[PDB]
Amino acid sequence: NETIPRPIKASFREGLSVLEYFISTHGARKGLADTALRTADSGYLTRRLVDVSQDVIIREEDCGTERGLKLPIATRDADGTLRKAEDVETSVYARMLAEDVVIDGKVIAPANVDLGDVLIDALVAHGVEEVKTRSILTCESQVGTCAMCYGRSLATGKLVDIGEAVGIIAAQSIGEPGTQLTMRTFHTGGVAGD
Amino acid sequence: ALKRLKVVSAFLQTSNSPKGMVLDCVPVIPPDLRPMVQLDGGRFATSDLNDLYRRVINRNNRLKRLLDLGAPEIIVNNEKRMLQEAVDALFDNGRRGRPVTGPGNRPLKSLSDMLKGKQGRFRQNLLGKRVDYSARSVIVVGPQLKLHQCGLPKAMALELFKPFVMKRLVDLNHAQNIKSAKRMVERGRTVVYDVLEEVIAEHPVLLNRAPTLHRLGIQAFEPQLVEGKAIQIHPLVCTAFNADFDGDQMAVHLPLSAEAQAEARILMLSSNNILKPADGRPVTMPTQDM
Amino acid sequence: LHTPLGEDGDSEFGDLIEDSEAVVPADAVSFTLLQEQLHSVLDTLSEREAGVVSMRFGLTDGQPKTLDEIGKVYGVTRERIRQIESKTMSKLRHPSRSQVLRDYL
Amino acid sequence: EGIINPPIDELLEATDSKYSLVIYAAKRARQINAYYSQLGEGLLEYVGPLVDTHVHEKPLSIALREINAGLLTSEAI
Amino acid sequence: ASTAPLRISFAKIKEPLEVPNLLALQTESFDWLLGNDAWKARVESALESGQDVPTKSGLEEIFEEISPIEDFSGSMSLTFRDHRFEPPKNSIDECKDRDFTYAAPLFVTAEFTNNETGEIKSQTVFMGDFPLMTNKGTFVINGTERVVVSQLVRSPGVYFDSSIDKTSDKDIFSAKIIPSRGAWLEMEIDKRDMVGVRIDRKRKQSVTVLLKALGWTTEQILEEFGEYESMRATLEKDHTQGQDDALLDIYRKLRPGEPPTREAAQTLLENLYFNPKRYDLAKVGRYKVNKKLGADEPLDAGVLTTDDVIATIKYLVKLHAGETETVGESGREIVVETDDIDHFGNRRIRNVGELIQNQVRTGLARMERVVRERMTTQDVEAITPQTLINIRPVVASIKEFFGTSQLSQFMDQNNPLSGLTHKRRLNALGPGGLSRERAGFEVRDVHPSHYGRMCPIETPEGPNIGLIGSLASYGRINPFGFIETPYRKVVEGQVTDDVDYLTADEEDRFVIAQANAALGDDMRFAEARVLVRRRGGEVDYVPGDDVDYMDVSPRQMVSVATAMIPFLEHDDANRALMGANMMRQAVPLIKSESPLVGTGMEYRSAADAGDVVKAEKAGVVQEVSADYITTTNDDGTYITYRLAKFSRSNQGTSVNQKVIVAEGDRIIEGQVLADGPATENGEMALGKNLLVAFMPWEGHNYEDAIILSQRLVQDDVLSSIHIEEHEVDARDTKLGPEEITRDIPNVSEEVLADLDERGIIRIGAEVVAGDILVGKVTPKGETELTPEERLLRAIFGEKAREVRDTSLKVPHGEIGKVIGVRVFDREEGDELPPGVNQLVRVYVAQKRKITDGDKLAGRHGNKGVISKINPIEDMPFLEDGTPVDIILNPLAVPSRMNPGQVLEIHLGWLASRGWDVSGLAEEWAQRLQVIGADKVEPGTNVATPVFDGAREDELAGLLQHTIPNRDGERMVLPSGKARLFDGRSGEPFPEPISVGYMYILKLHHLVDDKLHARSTGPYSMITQQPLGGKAQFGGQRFGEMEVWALEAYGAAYALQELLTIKSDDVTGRVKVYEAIVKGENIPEPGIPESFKVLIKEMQSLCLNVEVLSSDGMSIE
Amino acid sequence: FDELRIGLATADDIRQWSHGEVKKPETINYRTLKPEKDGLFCEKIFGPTRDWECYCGKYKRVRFKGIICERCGVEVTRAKVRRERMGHIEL
Amino acid sequence: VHLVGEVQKVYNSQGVSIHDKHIEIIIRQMLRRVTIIESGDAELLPGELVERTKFETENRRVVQEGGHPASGRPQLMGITKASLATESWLSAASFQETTRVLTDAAINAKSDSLIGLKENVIIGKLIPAGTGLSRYRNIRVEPTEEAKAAM
RNA sequence: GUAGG
Ligand SMILES: [Mg+2]
Ligand SMILES: [Zn+2]
Ligand SMILES: [Zn+2]
Repeated sequence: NETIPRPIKASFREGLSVLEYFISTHGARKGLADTALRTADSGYLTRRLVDVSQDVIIREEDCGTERGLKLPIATRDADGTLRKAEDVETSVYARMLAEDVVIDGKVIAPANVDLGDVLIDALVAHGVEEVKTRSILTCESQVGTCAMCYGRSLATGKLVDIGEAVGIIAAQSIGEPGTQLTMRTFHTGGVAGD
Repeated sequence: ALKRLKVVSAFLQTSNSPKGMVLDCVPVIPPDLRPMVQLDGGRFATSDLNDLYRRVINRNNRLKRLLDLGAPEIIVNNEKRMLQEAVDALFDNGRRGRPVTGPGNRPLKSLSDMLKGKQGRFRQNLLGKRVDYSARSVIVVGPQLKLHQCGLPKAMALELFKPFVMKRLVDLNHAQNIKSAKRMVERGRTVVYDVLEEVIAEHPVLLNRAPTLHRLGIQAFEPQLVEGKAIQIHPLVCTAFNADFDGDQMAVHLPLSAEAQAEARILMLSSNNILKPADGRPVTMPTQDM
Repeated sequence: LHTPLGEDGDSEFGDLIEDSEAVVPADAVSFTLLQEQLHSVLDTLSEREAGVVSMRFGLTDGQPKTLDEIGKVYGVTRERIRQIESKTMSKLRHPSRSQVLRDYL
Repeated sequence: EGIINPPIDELLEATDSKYSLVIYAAKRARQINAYYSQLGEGLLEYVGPLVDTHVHEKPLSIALREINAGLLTSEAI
Repeated sequence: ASTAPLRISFAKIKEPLEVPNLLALQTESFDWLLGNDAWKARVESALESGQDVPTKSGLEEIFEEISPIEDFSGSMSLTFRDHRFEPPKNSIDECKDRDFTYAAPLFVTAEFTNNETGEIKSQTVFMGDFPLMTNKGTFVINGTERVVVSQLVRSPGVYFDSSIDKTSDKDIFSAKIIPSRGAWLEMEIDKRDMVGVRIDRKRKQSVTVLLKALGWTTEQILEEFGEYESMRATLEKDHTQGQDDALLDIYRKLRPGEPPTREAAQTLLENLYFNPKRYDLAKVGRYKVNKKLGADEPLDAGVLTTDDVIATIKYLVKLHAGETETVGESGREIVVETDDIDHFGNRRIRNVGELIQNQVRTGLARMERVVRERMTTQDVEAITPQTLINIRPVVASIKEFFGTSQLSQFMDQNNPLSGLTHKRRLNALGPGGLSRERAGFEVRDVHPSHYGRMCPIETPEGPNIGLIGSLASYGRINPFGFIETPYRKVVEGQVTDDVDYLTADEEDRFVIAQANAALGDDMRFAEARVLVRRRGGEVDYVPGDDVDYMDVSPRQMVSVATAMIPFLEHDDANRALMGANMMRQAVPLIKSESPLVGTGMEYRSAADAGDVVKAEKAGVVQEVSADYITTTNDDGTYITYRLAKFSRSNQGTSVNQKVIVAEGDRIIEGQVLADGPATENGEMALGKNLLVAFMPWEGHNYEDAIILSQRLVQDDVLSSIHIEEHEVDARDTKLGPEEITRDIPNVSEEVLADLDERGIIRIGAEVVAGDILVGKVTPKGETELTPEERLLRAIFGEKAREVRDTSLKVPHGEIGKVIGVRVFDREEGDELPPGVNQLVRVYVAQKRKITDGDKLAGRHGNKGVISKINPIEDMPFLEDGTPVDIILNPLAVPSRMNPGQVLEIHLGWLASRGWDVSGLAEEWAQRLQVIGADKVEPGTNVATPVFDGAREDELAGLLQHTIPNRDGERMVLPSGKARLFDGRSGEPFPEPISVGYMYILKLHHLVDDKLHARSTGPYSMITQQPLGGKAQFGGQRFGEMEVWALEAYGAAYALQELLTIKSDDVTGRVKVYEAIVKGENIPEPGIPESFKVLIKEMQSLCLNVEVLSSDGMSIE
Repeated sequence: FDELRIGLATADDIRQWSHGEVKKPETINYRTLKPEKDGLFCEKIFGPTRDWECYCGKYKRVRFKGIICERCGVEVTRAKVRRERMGHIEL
Repeated sequence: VHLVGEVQKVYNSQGVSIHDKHIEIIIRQMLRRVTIIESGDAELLPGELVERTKFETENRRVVQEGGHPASGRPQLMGITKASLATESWLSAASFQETTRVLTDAAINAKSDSLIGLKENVIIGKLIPAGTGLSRYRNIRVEPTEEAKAAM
C-alpha cells in the first residue's frame, strides 16, 4: 500500500514504458493474490451462515399477533416536498403491512398487502413519513415462523408457500457476492488502526 | 465451582455411571471396514487401524506374559504405561507429543482422525456422496435452443439412459432379449440412437455447475440430441450460473424417480426462475452481446 | 491406503482401486432375467418333465439331485428318471426352446 | 411436445400451491405407471388413463395432462 | 549468418550483449556437481580470464569434508582421495526404451591406514550407479524424463527485524541467526525493555547469563557496553554472577531434571554452536554474515565465534538505540538498519547440483554412522575398505530423491517452450522451505529486486500464485546462490561497451538507468533528462551525467515465455499472465508454420531447446531420409542422426521430426538439420495463423465463444496427432501362470479376428471400444457352477472351464489405429520385475481434427471453446472473396484492457501483403528506411521486440502503403477496417470491419479428454459410494453446497434419491435397476450404508450409539 | 428412526456387542492368504470371507445356511455379516 | 437496526443490494439465547446461555409454582457459538468441531430429535422442507365418479 | 505435484 511519486504517464494504446510496466505488475499480482484469498474466505463464511441458518422453515400460514416494525417509508424530504427513501427497495418493498394506514380518515393501504411501486408512491404522495411493516423479528409463532411475517418471496414474486426453507436461501443470498466484494483500503495512510 | 457443578449434575441426572472413564474392553472395528484387500502384483493394502490393533494386542500380550511370572514393579509399571500409550494412540494418534509415525513418512491414522475435518467421514461421505447416473463435459453456446432446452452429446446421453434405451429396444423388438439389447447398445448401431432419440424427450435433466453459490446452480432442462462431444446451453441462463464459455465443465444429473422428475418439471424448471432470489430482480437476461 | 496420492483432494490411494465383492447390478439383473426366462421355458415343458429337470439341476434348491436321488420323492426308478431326463434334454435342445436361452449363455 | 406445454399457472391455481401440486401429480403418475405395468393381473383398484395417450409416453406427462384438464380431484386424509 | 531464416526487424535500438545459453542453469550446475572435464575447463577459463569461480568440485568436496573415521582409540582412518566415473553401460535410447535409470559407475579410492599397523592399504570401491543428467538436461529414470527444479530458500545469515506491539505502544526489535544446517538461535531486544536470548526458544532467560557462561567477564562486558543504558540495566538486574553459576543455571534450564554438570554443560554448548559437524554454515552463509556484520575477513569456513555473537549483540543494541551509523566490531563503519526478508540479498536458489549434493551428503552421513558402528563392532586386521562400507544408504537416498520428491518433477513435453520453461522454474515450494499453507501476502508479491532476477509477469494462476516463477532472460547465477544481472557501464555520460554482473545487494548502492532511454548519435545521452531507478525501488529521475550503470536489453525483466508475446507493452499484466500461462500448453500439429508476427527471440528459444536436432560439425550432407540423416565433415567423420518418429511423449503427443536440409547443402556447426514438434525452419511454431475479423455473429460468439470456418476442418490446418500407450502383464499367481494366446475362452470368433498368432493385435488394425488388443486368460479359479448356469450348460452342452477371460480391451470412448507393439518376456534375455512373465505395450494413434469443444486461444489470452463450425460459405467473406477463418466477439477487448491483439491483427494483415517504401520522406518512412525494413515482399515474416515494437504511427503509414493484392486496389481502409459481405444474407455489412492475421494456439484442454458419463460403474470397497475419476467410470460428486441449493428449492424427493438410490445404498441399486428395466415403479429407498459404517465406528469408541424409536426400540 | 441416543458404553455393553474376542496379532497366512485363528480377520468371530463358505473345507454350499460347523466354528452366511460383526480385546 | 445498517452499507459500498429479510433472519438467530442471571429460584446455573423458549417455559413454570422468576438478559454471540450450542448433536458434529461436541453429547447423554434438515440428510429420510412436509405428502388421489361414467 | 475452472 505505497503510492509512488511518479505515476504512469502513458495509455495502453500508447504503450507503457519498461519501468512503468514493472510498477504496474506490483499492484496486479497483489490483486490476484487477494482474490484467491477472498474467494476462500467467502466460501468459509457461506458455510457458516448456511449451517447456522438451518432449521428456520415457514410452518404457519399467519402470525398470531399484530406487533410490527417501524420503518422509514420516506426520508430526506427536501424543503416543501416529500422524497422517498433512496434504498427503499431492499427495505420495505415486499413487506407485509401489520395494520391499515389512515391519513385522511380513509384507509390507503389495506393490511396484509405487499407493497410495490404504486402503493409506495401513493403513500409518499399522501405524505406519511413512516410505516409499520410486519416482519420476522417480531413474529410470534408457536412453531418456527409464519408465512405472513416473512412476506412474499422475491424470486417467485408471490406469497411464500408453507414449508419453504428460508434459512438456506438467506445464507446463499448473503454469501454469493462475497467473492464479488473485493473491497480493501487503498492505502493504510501511514497510520495503523485509524 | 460453577463449571464443576455442571458436570457433576450431568453425571447425576444421567443413569450411566462415571466409571466409563476407565474403559476395560477395547472394541474392534469389523474386519471389512479395515480391509486387508489383496492387490495385484503380490502387494497388499492395509488400513493403519490394523497396525494400531496389532500394537495394542501385542503389548497386552506382553503384559500378560509379565504378570504371569514374578516380575519387578518397574518393568510391569513401564509395561502398563506402554499399554496406555498404545490405547491412546489407537483412539487418538497425535493428541500427545509425537504421534506413532508408523512408516515414518507420515503419522498413522486413528479412529477419531477418521471422523473429523475436510477429509473426515461427516463432511466428505455423508453430506456429499458420489452418485450413479451422472456426467460432465465442457459447455458451449447454442442460440437456437429455447429456454427449456440443452444439447446433450450422443455418447453421454446413451450412457446416461442405458436402462431406458435397453428397455425400449427390447420392447420395440429391435433386440431379441435383454442380453442382446446390452450387446446391441454396446455395439452402437443407428437403431440404438433412434430409440434413444425416442426415449429422451419429456424427461428432465439437471444441469449444474461446480461452485453452486446460490440456488440457481441446479437447473432442469429438456434434453435434445446434438452431434459433437460438448453440452450446449441456452445463452440467457448462462449468467445465472455465472458460467463463462472460456472453458467450463458442467455436471449433468438425472431425476430417476417419478417424484424427482415431477419436482424437476414443476420446481427446478428453467422457465420458472427469471428472478434472482436475493433481491427480486431479473437475472436470466444477460447483456454481453444482445 | 491412507497415503496421499497426488493432490490433497485425491487424498487416500484407497479411493482409486475398485472392489470385487460389489454385486454389479447389470450382471445381477441379467441373471434375474435369465432365471425368469428359464423358469418360463421349463413351464413350457410338461409338469413332470420340468420338475425332474429342475431337481436334476437344483432350480428350486441350490443342490441338484442325482438321478437316483430324484427317484425317491417322485417314486420313479433311477433309470426311468434318467430316461425322462434324457428326453427333456431332447425336448429343450430343439430350435424352439433355444433361441431365447442362446442369448443368455 | 415439451416440458412447458402444460403451463404451470392453471395447475397452481387448481392445487393452490407449488409443492402440493408436485406430490399430487407424482402420486397420479405412479398410479398410472403401476397400471400400465400390470401385464395381466387386472386389479380393480388400478385405473387406466382418463385422457387419450400416445403409443409411447412418459406417465407423468399424462398425469399433468389430467391435472390441467382439472377432471382429476385430490383430497387429504 | 544463416543461423535463422530471414525475419524483418522493427527493433529501434541495437543490442550489444547476446542472450546467454537459455539452459545454462541446469547444465552448468550439474557440471559443477560432477566436476567432469567441462567444469574444470570452465573454472580454468574463468581463472585465466580473472573471473571468480569455485575451484573445488562438488563430489570431491563432499567426500573431503567427510574426515577419515576415527574410533575411540583413533588408531584407524579411511581416506577418500580420488573419485572417478566410467562410461554408462546403456545408451540413452536404450535406457528410455527398456526402463533403466540412465546412470554411470562411480568409483573412489579408499585408503585404510592404522597407526597400530603402520600400513596403508589402497583399494578402489564402487558406491553405486549415479543418476546422470543428459546433455539435453533431463534425468532419465525408469525410462521417464524427469527434471529437478531450482528451489528458492532464505540464505544462511543474520536477519534483523523491527515491528510494533500495540500493547507496548513502542517499537520492538528482534534478530535471528539462520544456520545452513544447525539449530536456530534468536536475540530479541527490549521485549519488556530488556534483551533476551532464544536458544531454540526453549525457556525464558536473559542475555547476562549467556555472556557470563562465556569466558567474557562482567568488567569487560560493561566496559564495552557502558555506553548503552539498556544493557547496563540488564546487567545490574541480573543477580547471578560467575561463569560457573551462569553455566550451570543455563544447563539446568535447558535440560532440567538432573543436577548440573560443568563439563557436560560445556560440551553441550560446544556441540550446539562450536562443533563443526553439528553447526554447519555454508560458504554463502559465512560470506553473508561478514558483510552484514562488517567484520573484515573472518574465517572463510567455520562456525560462529563468540566474537560474532558479541558483534551481533552490538548491532542489535545500536539499532534499538536509534543510531543509524556505527563502527562495526573489528570492522569498518557501517549503517545499522533493519533488513527486509523479501529482498533477494537474503534469498538464494538451490540449483540441481546442490540439491543432489545435499542428498548425497545425507547418504554419506548414514554411511558414516554405519561404518562407525561396524568399526565399533569389528576386529582389527580383518577390516578392508571393500568390506566395511555399505553402499545401500547412498544408492537409496539418491533414488529417494529422484522418486517421491516434489522438486523432482515430471517433464512436460507439450512443446519445446514448455520444456525450457519447466527447466528454468524457481520452485519456492519444497522441503526446508516455504510451504503452501505457510504462504502469505508478502512472499507472493513482487519486490523491487525482482528486476532481472525473476519475470514478475508470469506464474501459475492457481492457489500457488507467484510462488513459482521463471528465471529472467539474462539472469546468471552467483556461485554462492544469488542471481546476477548484466549491466552496461556508464562513465561521464557516455555508455561504454563493457558489462558487469551485479547481485541483489550490489545493485542497491549504484543508480541504474533505463535501456529504452534514447541516446545521441555519439555515445552520450541525447537528452539531459533521463529516467532512473535507485534504492528502495525508487523511480525518481536524475538529469545529466550521474548514472554509472544502465540496462543492456529492454527485455531484462521478462522470461522466455512472456518474452514471446509481441506488443506486450500495450497489454494489461493480468492478460499477459494469462497468455504466458496458456503458451505452455499448445499442442504441436501435423504441419508447423512460424508465426507471421512475433518476437524476434523465438529462434533462440527453439534452438536452445533440445527438441530440434542440430549438427555438431560443418560439412556436406551425404544422405537425407526421414528415418536418418547422414553427414560427413571435411575431416572424414561420418555421423548418422536418427530422427525420432511418432514416439509417445509425456503428455501423449507425437514427437515427429521433419527434415529441412537438402542433399548437397553445406552445413555449419549448430545449424538446425531437423525440426522438432511445433517447429519450422528451426523456429518455434506452437500453432497456426488465421485470417480473423471482429464482429458479433448470431450469438455463436457470445461470452467469448469462437466461430471458425469449416476450412480448418477441410485442410487439417488445426489437426493434432495423439498416441496413447497402455499395457498388460502376464503374472504367475498362486493358482498358476497367466497366458497370452489367441484362444480366449467364452468368446465369439470374429472378435479375435485381426489378432496375431500369440494373441496380440496386428499393426494397422483400427480399434474401437471393446476391441481386443492382446488376449489374456486367467490360469484358473474355483468355479462352483450355479444351478441355473448348470442347467444352461447341460442344455447347450458347453463346458465351462476354470480358465477365465482377463484380456485387454479398449477403454470406453476411444478410437485409433495401432502403430507399434512391444513385448518383453521373462525367459528371454530381457529382464522383468518378479512374477511378471511377459509384458506387452500397444500404441494406439489417432489424428484428432479441430472439432466442437476443442479449446482455443490467442497469444494475448483470448481463450474460448469452439461453439460452431459453419461451412465455408456462411463465413462473412471479404471483397475479393477470401473467407474469414475465425470470428471473435469484440466485446472482450475493451473490458479485458488488452489492446495488443488489435495491433497484432493489423500487423498481420500488413505482413501478409508486402509493402514498398522508397523516397516517401515521412518520419515513419525514414525510421523504416534507417532500420532497413522498407521493401518487404508479401508473406515474409516480421519481428517486433517485446518493448521496442512498432509504433502506431508506423502501423498507420505502412497500412496506407500496402501493396495492392489485386486489381491495383488496397483492400483495407486506412482506418484498418474493410467491407464484409454477409455470407447468408448477401447484403454488404452496413459499415467496414477490422480484418487481419493473428496466430492461434490449440490448447490441450481438449473435449475428448474431459467427456465422461456413467450409467452404473464400479464401487469403492470401504464405503460403497461410487469412486471418482474418469479412468474407472466415476460419477460426479454431489457437493454439500449442491444439497443446500436443492433444500432451498424444497424438492425433497430428488434429494432423497440423489442421496440414497443412486449411491451409498447397496440394497437399493440392484432393486432400482431391475425396476427400470422391467418398467416397474421405483421401490421405497433403504437406509444408506455410510450411516451404518459411521455407527460402527462410534460404537468402537465406547459410545453406545443406539437408534431408538419413540415407542421403545426401533425397526431398521 | 426417532432418536439417536448416545452415551457412555460400559464394559458390559462392549462385551455384549462382542461375539467373541481376539487373542493374537495374526492377520493372514503368508502362503494360504487366508485368515488365521482367534486373531484379526478371524472368521470364527467375524464371519466367513466367502459367501456361505467356511474355513476348513467342510461346508462350501449356500443350501444349508444358518449353521455352525464344529470344525472351524464358522457360521455359514453372507459375507456382508463381516461388515457388521465386531469383537473385542481384553486388557 | 445497527447490524442491518452496518452490513447493508458495507454491501452498498460495492453496489450489490441484498433484501433486508435475509439479514433479519440471521440477526434473529444470533439473538435467540439469553444469559440467565440470579438463578436462585429457577434452580439452574446463573450466567449461562439458555434458549429464549426454554427461558420462557422455565419462568412460566416457576411463577406458576409460586416462586419468583430468575432474571435474564438478552445476550449476543457469534453464529459459530450459537450453532455449536444447538440441541442437535448430529448437526453440530457435522460442523467444524467433532471431538468436543461428540464428547459433551456423550457425557450429557442427550438424544437427538430428528427435527431439522442436516441430521435428516445424514439419515437419508425426506427433509421436512418443501415436498417432504407431512401435510403435503399424506394426500390420497382418486378421480371423480363422472370420470368412470364417461369411460 | 501441476494445469484448468
Ligand atoms: Mg472459468
Ligand atoms: Zn408471524
Ligand atoms: Zn468349516
